[PDB]
Amino acid sequence: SMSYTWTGALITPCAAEESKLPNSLLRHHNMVYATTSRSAGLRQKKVTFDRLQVLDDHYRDVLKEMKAKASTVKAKLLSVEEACKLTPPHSAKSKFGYGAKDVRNLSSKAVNHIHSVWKDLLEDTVTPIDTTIMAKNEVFCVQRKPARLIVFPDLGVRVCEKMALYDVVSTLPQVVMGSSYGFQYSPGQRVEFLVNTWKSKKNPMGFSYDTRCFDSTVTENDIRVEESIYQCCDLAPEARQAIKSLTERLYIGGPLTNSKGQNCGYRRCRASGVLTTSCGNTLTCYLKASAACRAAKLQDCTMLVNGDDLVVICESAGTQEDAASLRVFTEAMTRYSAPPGDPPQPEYDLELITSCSSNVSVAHDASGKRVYYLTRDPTTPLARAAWETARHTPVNSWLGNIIMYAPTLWARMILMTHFFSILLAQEQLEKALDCQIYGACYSIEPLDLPQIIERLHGLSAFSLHSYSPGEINRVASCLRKLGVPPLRVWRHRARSVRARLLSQGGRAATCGKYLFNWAVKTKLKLTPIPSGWFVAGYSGGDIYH
Amino acid sequence: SMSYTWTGALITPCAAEESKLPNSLLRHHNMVYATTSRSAGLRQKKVTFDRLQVLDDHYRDVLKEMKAKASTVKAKLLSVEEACKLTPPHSAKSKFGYGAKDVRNLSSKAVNHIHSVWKDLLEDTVTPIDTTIMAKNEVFCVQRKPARLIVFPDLGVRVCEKMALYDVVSTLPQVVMGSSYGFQYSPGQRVEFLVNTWKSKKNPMGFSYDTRCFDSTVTENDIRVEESIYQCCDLAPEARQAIKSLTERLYIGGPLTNSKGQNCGYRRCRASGVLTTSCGNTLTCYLKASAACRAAKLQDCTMLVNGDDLVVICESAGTQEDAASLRVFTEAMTRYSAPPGDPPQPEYDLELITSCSSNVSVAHDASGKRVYYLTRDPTTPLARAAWETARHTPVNSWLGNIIMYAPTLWARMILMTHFFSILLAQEQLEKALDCQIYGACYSIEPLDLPQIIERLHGLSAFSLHSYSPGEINRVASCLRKLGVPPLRVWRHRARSVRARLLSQGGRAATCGKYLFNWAVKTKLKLTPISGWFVAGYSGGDIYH
Amino acid sequence: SMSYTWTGALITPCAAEESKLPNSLLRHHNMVYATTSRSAGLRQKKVTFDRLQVLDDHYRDVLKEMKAKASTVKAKLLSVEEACKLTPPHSAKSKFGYGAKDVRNLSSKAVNHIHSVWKDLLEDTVTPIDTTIMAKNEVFCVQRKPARLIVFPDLGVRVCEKMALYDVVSTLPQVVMGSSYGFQYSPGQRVEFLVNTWKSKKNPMGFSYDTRCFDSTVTENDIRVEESIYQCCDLAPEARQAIKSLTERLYIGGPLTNSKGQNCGYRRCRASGVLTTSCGNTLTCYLKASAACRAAKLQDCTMLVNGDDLVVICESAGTQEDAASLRVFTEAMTRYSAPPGDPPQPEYDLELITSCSSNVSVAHDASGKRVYYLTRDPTTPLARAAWETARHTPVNSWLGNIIMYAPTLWARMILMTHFFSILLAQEQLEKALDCQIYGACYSIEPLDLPQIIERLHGLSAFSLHSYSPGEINRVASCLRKLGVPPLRVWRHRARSVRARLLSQGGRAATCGKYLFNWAVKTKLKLTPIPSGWFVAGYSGGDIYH
Ligand SMILES: N#C[C@@H](c1ccccc1)N1CCOCC1
Ligand SMILES: N#C[C@H](c1ccccc1)N1CCOCC1
Ligand SMILES: N#C[C@H](c1ccccc1)N1CCOCC1
Repeated sequence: SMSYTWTGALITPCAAEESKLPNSLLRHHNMVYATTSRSAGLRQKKVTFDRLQVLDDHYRDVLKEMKAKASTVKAKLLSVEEACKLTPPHSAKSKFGYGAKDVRNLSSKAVNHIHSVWKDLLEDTVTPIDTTIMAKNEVFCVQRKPARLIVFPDLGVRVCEKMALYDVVSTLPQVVMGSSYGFQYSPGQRVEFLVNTWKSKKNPMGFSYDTRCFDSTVTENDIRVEESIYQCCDLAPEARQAIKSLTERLYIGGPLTNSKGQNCGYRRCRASGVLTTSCGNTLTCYLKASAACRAAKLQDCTMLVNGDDLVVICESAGTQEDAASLRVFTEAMTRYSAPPGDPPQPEYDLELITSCSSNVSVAHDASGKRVYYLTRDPTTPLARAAWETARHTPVNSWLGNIIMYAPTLWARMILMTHFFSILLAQEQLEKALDCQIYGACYSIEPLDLPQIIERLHGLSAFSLHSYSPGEINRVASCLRKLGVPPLRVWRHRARSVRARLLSQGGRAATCGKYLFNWAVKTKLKLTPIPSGWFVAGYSGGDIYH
Repeated sequence: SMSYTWTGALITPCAAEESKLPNSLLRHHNMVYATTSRSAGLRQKKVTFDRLQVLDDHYRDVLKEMKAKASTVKAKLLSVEEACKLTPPHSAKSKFGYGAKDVRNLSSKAVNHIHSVWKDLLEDTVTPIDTTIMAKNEVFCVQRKPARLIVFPDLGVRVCEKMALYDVVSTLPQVVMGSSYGFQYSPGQRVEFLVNTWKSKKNPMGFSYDTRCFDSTVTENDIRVEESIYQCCDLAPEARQAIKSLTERLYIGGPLTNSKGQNCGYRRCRASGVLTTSCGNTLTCYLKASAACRAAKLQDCTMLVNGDDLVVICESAGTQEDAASLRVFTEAMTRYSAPPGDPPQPEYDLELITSCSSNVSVAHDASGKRVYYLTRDPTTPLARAAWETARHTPVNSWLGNIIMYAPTLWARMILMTHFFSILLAQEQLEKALDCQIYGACYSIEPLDLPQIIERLHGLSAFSLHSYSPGEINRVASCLRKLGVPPLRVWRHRARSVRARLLSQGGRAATCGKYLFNWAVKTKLKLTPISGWFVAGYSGGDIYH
Repeated sequence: SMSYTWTGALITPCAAEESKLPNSLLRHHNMVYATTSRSAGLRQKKVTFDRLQVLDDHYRDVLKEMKAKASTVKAKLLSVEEACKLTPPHSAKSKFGYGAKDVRNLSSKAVNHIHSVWKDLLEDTVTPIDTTIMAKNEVFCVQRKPARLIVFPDLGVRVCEKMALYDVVSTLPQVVMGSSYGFQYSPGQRVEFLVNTWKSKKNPMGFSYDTRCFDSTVTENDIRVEESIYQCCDLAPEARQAIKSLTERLYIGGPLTNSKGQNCGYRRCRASGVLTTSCGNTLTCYLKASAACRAAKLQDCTMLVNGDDLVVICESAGTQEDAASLRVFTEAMTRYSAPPGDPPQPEYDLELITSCSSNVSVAHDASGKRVYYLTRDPTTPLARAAWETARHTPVNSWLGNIIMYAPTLWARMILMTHFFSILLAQEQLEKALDCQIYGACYSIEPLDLPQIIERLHGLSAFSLHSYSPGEINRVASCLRKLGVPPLRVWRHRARSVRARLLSQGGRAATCGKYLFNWAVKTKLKLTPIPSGWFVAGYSGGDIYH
């Protein structure tokens, strides 16, 4: 069918939308933009087309294999009270007279409506269910991207999605996909996995495969196959009936409605803003790709999947032959409706493989031993931190990034230094902040950062010191490019923060001592001190813990 | 959405379409025409429109109750062997190099292609499945109907439809609509049920509701709802998959390709020529009508549904209040996408209510006792009868009409006397013949008719004798209109046929003795001597 | 025993080998390639391996039956003069100071040497006879093939083989194998056999069986048994004594000597370039398959064998039951050391069965009567055709293909038109040409094709006109893939050649009249224009008539 059809009504904004940035961090303010509903039209062009999908014997085998694992999963029905407790406090309110705050409180009004929505789900497996369609606001750096289209149903239905399916998507993918299921690895765990599966090959080749607007390429067929996988589980028969109802009334497709209530058209592909999107996209991506591997006769593949993001490490057969089999892979995926964005290429050096906008690099600890850590190009993190420090938002990428990339040269020198300067100047070190980790919202005290980092990365995160050349150049140019002070300047700033932190004692002094030992010259001795976080992807799924 | 979209390509025939008749039976040959593909555009016009559909609590309540019943129903997957055996010997061949004969014979080629269609049905629940669109050649009398459009898929698909849904459509409607499922009634049992439910009311009113081109009014929503009722059954897991997939790729709509292989357009409404049409149409009618009854506050409603055909008998609230309530019933049925053709009218006389082109009337048996029988206007039967005698057709509507209308003045005196005459004059009494009964093709030996008619109608079918005045006139009027000899001539022809038959002894002598006892003058004292009326299968490509 | 063992010395070329085309016929010149010695190593990997062979009662029953049939056969020794006459004029020279030209001229130096090779064969039944190993230069279209490994003995030995065994391989296979011996059929007779035996089954099923590099799977045992089948015949005493010597000293194996005189290794399987290779392979293949049929319990098997190529046609026992008996069949062939390449599949459509790279299809003649004929995918003949026009070969596969496939849509419109146009351009219509029919080399005058075709295929061949949808589409997509112009262009090109041919009168007129009556619109009433070619197979046996 067609991924989308449009009525003509605009995708409309909920309020203002600031396209630009109103400085101690970065001087080239004109390189940072937010996407807006103004670029919506362009996105609608890039994301709408017909979908011709040709399956083959490889697709069916993998699927059979996947169904066999899915059949050993038992999963439970979440109560109204449990599914309420999972809704964020600022989730988008219902059009039926209650908000997320009512839900969280178990108000008998919300709860009665949730009951009613579930009962209709049980009673009617046909009528499409309404979604809202909005354009995302994300900050990026110049050299432009159109806004991405978020699509999601009413809060009533989302609490119902939780009840039917939260336990399935928290549990199944890991079993179905084993070590290929990305969202079970902390950053350190993901480096240990990739590094070890690299050295396990006689002669390793790796590639990341970029799919071209993946949610568009997900066919309604893909989504029923995904349902049959869910249905293999040992389910309660009432969950079984809402999982059917949901996939046919919501996941497969539906109408699109803008913020002003007008009808914008119709979707017959993946909505980003529903509970099954991460799990669904992950499964679908691993299915097609496993098959593409088999089609291209690739040797001893190990895969790692996170939603629409795929990496494959395998046994090379030579540069000529690798490059050719990679094009055979690409056809396989195309035939499966997962065509290429940037066409994929063989890498023979782990460091240069990018997956989940991240890559492996090495550095050394206090004792000199080489340590491998996860990193990324810091442009977007810096840009967003700049945006975050200028315009107050209730979402904190900087903090997520400090947690996720704590060992990195840039997170420690720039991000840690910068914001600990702000919190200290504003007397708000104590105050909890909300950050995203695998699409899930957690409330986090910035003063706990030392424990958190020790726990996810070991003490070495506090003492890494001979970063690789290619990493050091990456960061330096990013800094020159953005107009952020060179690294010598942040060392001097960090010493200032470290000292101010130490004078406050306790948790505050432990941040200074640990997060900033890299800046002192004479190091102190850093000793041990004294998480269902890295288990499953929930991005798009309206989750809070 | 639009029931049909047309590309502009014509609807094409396979062959020569006779339209006019090329005299024993009727003399006014120019009154009888046969529909052809020349009339198709006029039909295309009538059957293509937008459907605005809107449901309410009544609809929804009735659906809940319907599902509850379906849930009590086990149904099983037919094997390829069982499904092959159900295929008519003369069913349109597959475009994949085999025919019904190959199917019927378990040709491993036919069987292996069926296995391949089944497997694709399982992997793929979205790609529309190709149908072929044809204009129907039906025969009529004047005062002019344009051809109906038959729409159907390839034989491979059809066998898969049987594997998946033959047990459901043969079993689900009766459980779900109890006394309303019309196809559980032989013609004698249909009459009994109408008469008793009429007599059981304190003060009865009735109406039949003519839906304007029902097939086109069936929305893609209606067809999915039907699919969801089926799924309430306890079904094998491979059946469940083949049903959804069949409904999404076939039932719900898909491309229309003519006989020359060109795209005519796209369908988003009921297909006339699939296994589920009768069942679907019946359920979908029962659902809309049951709720419409509630919307109109109809007291003590009893209903009879045969696909798109509907009859309601209920308690009267007074003349005035009935008409008003009928108009409410119509309003509802319109919201639900079943606007009327001829708007419904209240009737206080059962013998004036028409349903499945038929009506109850009354006659008296040997003893004097009054018996109720089903009749109709004989115009179309006599038309097709004459057409069947001039041009050899593989279908025999005369036999079916003798079977379904054995007790009628017109079938007894004309159809029996005419064709038993012809059969005699060609030494073909032994030869089995193919006739349709609730859409299914059965082979029947005409010499068996006495045992069959007794079983289906009773001994009294061989001695009904004081037909109502209205009935006698309709028959006689129609005789004058069509130019077919009056009933006194047929009486004479019958004594002659009866004699010849009596002289052959055997089964032939029993036909003589029983089928034409009406004609003798001095009667003989007549003494005594299946699984046919259980479910509907028009469109379904079915044989036993 | 290892099919081959290798010293390490390479397989080397005689002249320098083209691998690429230097366009009237096809634009996509980079899709056409020739195999060269560059790929000898890739082949070497594929064809060298160990043979576990195990036999059973079914194998023995069938061998017994075979020897009984062969015991009814007489066969005579060929004179030297007879044997010399069968030697093609461009057959590789002897390394004992004479050539094929000398052989054909009955020179006393050649004849004296042939007597001495014979005298030594009679006396010595053990000393392995020298062979020469070479890489074959065959043309193909992409979608890569390593070259095949042609291996052959000295010309002296070859003339001796013809003396001993020519009469035997020309006559024995037929008697032994009966209706199964494939090389006894014209292409039209093969078509009639496949068709009639298909229609002779109540409920038919067929399969072809591809054997993983058959020459390599032939064990020394097989080649000895094969020998013992020959010894059943009534044979002159010296025929017997030479047949044993040849089978122990040359057929069983022996050393491999490259074109430079070095030792490449040693062979313990079938040699492609000896006289008994067609007859042996056909027997061995027939013997194993006949037994496997019985192992699998196939009902009413009708078998057709051409060397390593096998098709079986039998009564279907149902689909699951059919699928299973092939697996049983495959297991048996494997025990017997003839494992599969592509595993066999059941087929219920005669036109979808390929055998000898060919399938049956249907057209209609002058009268509209339906008529059966033999065809193939034209990709490979089109490719070899391109090549034979761009570069001068002494082997004209285009002429082979016109004779073999006169009735075909693609042969008539493209091969006929195209080559008759070139012969016309170059004033060479009168000039005899060498072509290979069943591996025997014939010199054929191209103006004789209208008689040759009438005899071999009937007048229907000159007027077939409603080729099946499947056959039309295969020919169409091949034109596109290969870049050859569409059939409308060949119609017009054919009318031109047809006119020019009619103007010359004589036999040139007759070709234009008949061969091209398809391009004319108003046709001529074609009427009758006023062989020992399809008896046995000699592919590999150095044979000329
Ligand atoms: N940073 C970050 C996370 C991530 C964040 C949000 C959604 C999905 C992933 N990222 C690193 C670990 O592997 C996955 C990619
Ligand atoms: N009542 C009833 C049946 C019937 C038969 C077939 C389809 C629907 C109804 N009856 C009317 C028309 O044909 C024969 C007599
Ligand atoms: N059947 C047959 C022959 C054949 C010829 C030569 C060797 C084996 C088989 N066929 C395919 C290849 O050449 C011409 C047509």
